[PDB]
Amino acid sequence: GVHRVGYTHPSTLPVPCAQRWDLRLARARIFQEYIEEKAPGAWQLEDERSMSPEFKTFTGYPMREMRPGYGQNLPDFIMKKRLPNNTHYELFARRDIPNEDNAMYGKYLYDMTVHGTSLPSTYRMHKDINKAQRNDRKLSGNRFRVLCSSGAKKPPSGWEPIPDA
Amino acid sequence: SVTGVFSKGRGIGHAAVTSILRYIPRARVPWQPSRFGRENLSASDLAVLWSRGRYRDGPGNYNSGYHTEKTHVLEDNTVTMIPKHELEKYMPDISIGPKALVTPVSLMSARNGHRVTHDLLHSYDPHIGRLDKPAVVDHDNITVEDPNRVGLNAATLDCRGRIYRWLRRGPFFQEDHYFRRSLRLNRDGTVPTAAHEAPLMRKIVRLAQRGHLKAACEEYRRVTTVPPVEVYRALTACCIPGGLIADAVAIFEDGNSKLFYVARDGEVLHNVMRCAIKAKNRVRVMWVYNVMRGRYYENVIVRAEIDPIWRYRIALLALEYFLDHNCAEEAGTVYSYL
Amino acid sequence: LVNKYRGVWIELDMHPAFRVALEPQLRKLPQGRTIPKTSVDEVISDYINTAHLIQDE
Amino acid sequence: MRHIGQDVPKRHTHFVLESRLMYEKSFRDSWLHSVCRAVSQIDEPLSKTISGTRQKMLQRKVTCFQYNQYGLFKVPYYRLANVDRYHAVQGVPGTREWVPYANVSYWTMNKMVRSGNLLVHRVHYTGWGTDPHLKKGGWEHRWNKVMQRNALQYSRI
Amino acid sequence: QADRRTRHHMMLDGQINPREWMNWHPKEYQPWYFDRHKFLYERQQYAHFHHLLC
Amino acid sequence: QSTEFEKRMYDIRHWLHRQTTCEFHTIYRKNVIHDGSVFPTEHDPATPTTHDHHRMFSF
Amino acid sequence: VRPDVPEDQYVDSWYVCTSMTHHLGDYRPWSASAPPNAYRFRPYNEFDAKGREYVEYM
Amino acid sequence: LKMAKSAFGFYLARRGQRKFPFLRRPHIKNTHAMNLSAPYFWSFMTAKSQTYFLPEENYITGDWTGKFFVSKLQVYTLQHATSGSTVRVKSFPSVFELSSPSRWNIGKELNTLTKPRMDLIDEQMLTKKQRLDYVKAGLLPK
Amino acid sequence: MLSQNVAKTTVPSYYMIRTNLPQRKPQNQWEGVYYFGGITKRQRHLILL
Amino acid sequence: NNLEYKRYDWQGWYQRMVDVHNRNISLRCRVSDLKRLDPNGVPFVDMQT
RNA sequence: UAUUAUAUUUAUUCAUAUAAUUAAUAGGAUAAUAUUUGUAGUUUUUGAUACCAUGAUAAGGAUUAUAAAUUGAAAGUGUUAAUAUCAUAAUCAAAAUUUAUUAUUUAUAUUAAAUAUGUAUGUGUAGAUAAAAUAAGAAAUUA
Repeated sequence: GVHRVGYTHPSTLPVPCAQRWDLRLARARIFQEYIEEKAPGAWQLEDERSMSPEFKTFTGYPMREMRPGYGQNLPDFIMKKRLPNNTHYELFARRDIPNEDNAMYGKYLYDMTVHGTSLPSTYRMHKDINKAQRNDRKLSGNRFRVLCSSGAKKPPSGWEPIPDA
Repeated sequence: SVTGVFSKGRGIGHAAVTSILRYIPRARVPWQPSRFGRENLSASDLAVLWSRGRYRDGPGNYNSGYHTEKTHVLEDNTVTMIPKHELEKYMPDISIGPKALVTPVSLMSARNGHRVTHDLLHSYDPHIGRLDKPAVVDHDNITVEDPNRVGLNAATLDCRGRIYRWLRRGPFFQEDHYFRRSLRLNRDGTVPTAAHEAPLMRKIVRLAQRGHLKAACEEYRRVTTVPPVEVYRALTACCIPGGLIADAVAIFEDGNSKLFYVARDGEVLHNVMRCAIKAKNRVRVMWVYNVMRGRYYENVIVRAEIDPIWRYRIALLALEYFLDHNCAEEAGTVYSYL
Repeated sequence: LVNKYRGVWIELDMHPAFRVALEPQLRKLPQGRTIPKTSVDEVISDYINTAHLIQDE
Repeated sequence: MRHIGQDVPKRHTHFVLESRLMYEKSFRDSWLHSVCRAVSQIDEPLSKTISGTRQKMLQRKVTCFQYNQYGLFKVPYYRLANVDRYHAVQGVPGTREWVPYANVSYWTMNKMVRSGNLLVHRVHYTGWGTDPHLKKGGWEHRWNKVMQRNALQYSRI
Repeated sequence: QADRRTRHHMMLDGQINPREWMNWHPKEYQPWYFDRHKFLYERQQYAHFHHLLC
Repeated sequence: QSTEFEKRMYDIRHWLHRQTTCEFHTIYRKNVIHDGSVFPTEHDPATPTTHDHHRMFSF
Repeated sequence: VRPDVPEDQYVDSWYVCTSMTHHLGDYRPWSASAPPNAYRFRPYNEFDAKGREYVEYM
Repeated sequence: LKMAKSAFGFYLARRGQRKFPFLRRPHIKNTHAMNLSAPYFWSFMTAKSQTYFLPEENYITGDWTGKFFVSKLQVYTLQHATSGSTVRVKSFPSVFELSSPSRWNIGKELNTLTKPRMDLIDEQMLTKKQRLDYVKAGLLPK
Repeated sequence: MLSQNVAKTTVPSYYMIRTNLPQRKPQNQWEGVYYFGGITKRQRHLILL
Repeated sequence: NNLEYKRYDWQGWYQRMVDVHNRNISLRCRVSDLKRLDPNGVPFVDMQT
């Protein structure tokens, strides 16, 4: 029924006793519990599928809030929300790069340590071997695309390239 | 003959060096010896390579906001840039300024090590945003144009090696390298005591001297640079009456070996010894006499030794505690050093 | 090394009678990891005034 | 760039680093954004220390700050790209083409099981599986059991 | 512009082309240091005598 | 609790087998002191901490 | 299709639609997985899988 | 897909009439925006709690040189009618300027105002096949 | 110059693109991680002095 | 960890992720072992307490 | 011939992609000392691209069976390992239906959380079409 939440002091009764809302206040003080005051009394729903063992999925803990007006938009949600700092999103981030060796070290450093030189990719050395051979049997199909052209359009003081045949 | 994207570049070392350097060759990369990276770009071309290379928060994009071009052709339809002055009539400008991207140093751990909020991640180590000069993270002019090219760009030339370095970054990366890239002992042999920490250090020493321990500790929670030794003197001094051996030992250890051994001073050790007395701790008296004895590393390398008169005062306090506490064996040990 | 002194360590080898007797003097001179901003004249003037009465070479 | 000296076969495989640094910026702005949303939205008085007029001016200032937080990552985590590291295939999370635990798509992951690149155990195609949870209550049940252990079991202090 | 000393070449003039990176054993790519200042018998050309050195 | 045995236990973290790892759960008895000055068991105050002192961000 | 022998001796192979034994073909018969003369190779010849647990609950 | 409307049609398959999880879509094709929902006007395709702060195509967060067009995510307000300025939405094909301002627009986003799927279709983009197809479904006569 | 710096990579070939062989050594499991505990010649001379 | 995240660039931050995931510290106490006497001579916690 | 049954049931209104620069290593406290605090030689090449650029794993029932047994196959369906020589097209929110290869909620109560489909009342209603003998319950015309 529409009942006014009343709470009489431990002084009015002709026997004092610690009253339960004051105990609620002491507990929301000790463990920093937000007391949501718009909490209506008619909505003490429990998740039967999770709280009631007459379903295949009895969990015992209310695995969710039976509350349709829910979303991350709410501050009461944002309060009790685990943040993605140090979560699987980070682990995936810091180990899921297309090449895995580039997550254990730097490729040039590993190369200059175990070999001497810093080696290309398998794909690059494919391109370079094909260059080595398709410019062995034939020529005049290439192009000259560079990052910087100033040194090609402008060779050094010497370096007069050879005309082939 | 050649279709090339970059016309011209720039040398990293200058001719007061190169003209003597060139006479030995460089053992270059076998498969592509000439390496026209990002450092060699011009200023303007690299401003292009820095403007672009982000999704909507690199100004290279026509509708990114900090974009330079006024015209953009959308499939043979021209759109022109509505400037800020036309725009503010319906998008009222709120621009706090360059201080609104730099979080306080007390929110680094909450923001996962960072202080900036830029699109471009700001590593605090040198070797990551290093363009030609090592990238210094100046938190006072962090723009969206980003002139200093210190940002950990997303889609720039030579970005892959640095993105890999960023993902292989350490556990404590921003904090450790940000600490050490600043705040180092000056060749005068002195500890880095600064200007902006002096008033906060006054707050701490006054509160702790008054005995407001947790108040001084909440303020110490704001010690960004190093405190002078007296701040630890007071923050340990406050503990004496209540016998807070635990809080006191932790106040000692925070400068001891963590902050260039500021806390290794005879009077701070004396305060912490007093706390060991009032907490009745035979093992903490000996721990404090142990830090007093020191070892070679502190006593010589970091040169945080204690004046012999203070050594003696602390030793007499140890003996006065112990032979008053009947701890004959350990008192005899300290007198052995005497 | 992060914490090395980065400078020549002028060891103060005074006796525990004079390190107390000359205290206001050396309090304005460079002690361990401490260099007060005092003036070289002040320190040299004290050294010329006082040090004669000091009976220890 | 401009296809000169490409070291990888998939030019789109730069998007995986792009995404992982998207994730980094999300972790970096996450706490700030969540506290900003909380304080800007809070209607019932914050505390006995900040209330009312101060609440309105403070709320609006922190909203101004959440707006001035340039570089902020407020795109929801279900809305970021989700691509396979290996062959740059994208997979829509929530549907069969997304292996969750290996962060791969139906395609590359199918390749990696029909060749020996992952260690999985083939189980029957029509049934439910070996996990008694996944047999018991479908998929929301294993969701419940996972959250129950990662969060709900701690009697949080 | 481009020449038989720039273009990628497996074979150059009847024998192998040394200039192209891709015609070499990787053991030549290893890091090594100069010997010519050491004693003549301690150099890389007297490799088979390094075990006998006094 | 024998820290020496625990030392002998921790370095199974290395001689463990192939593709096999170890999480160590330790549940060890401790002593936490309750103490008078600092954590007082005093009476309730005069002014009562109502629900306002525990609202959102009041924590 | 594989020896009649306590199934915990087999392991389901990976990648191979077969089943191999963790000890490489070395076998121990059903009667090694039971007490001596165990009735139906029961753990204790008293009751079956649900008889044991419930005698125990009572 | 089949006819690459974008460069991502070059990159993404179709998967037939693939059934999707409720509200999980890699392409947010808000094909329902201009939906008059009479008693639900400040609710349908709008922000949820009436007392919300504005979205963020509504404040110049930094020192911009300017922009070419606003999003539909910036609400329509008094400054969008009275200031009579240029507010552009990237709609098909290039942009759509809200140059005939009115007051009923005030309060909502411009999504309820920028038509996503047009009733007029240009056969100038359709194929020799798509045109017969739109005749088939009843869009263009023939 | 040094002997043990022998080729651990092969002649850059097509057996990299055509075969499943591993272009990098498989990580060991019973190997520690390489740390530095060690005093130099000068450093030992210092302690002995 | 001792398989793969034992040793390289990722060893550090994986050790971080691990020990943070495990950072929980459960404290169990026996209320019967709160049923003791305060050295004041008062039982530390009685039935009402 | 025997070692053994389909003529029944439930079905059909079907749609979603976007705003160019992928070329490298660089260790920081409780460690007996590197400012290496802040490690500066530009510009000789070109394929996985908007473009030819080999390979390699699906969907599809019609006669190896009854007991301690499963009613899902190799013929390869977009992304993958050697052919080069037109052009940067790649998700960080808000998005443009022509795409055969799709099971929609049906008249007591109808918009509260990242926003979430305003159209098609009509005799269950042309033509041709879908599925299934498996915890449901089916029974008789072999090549």
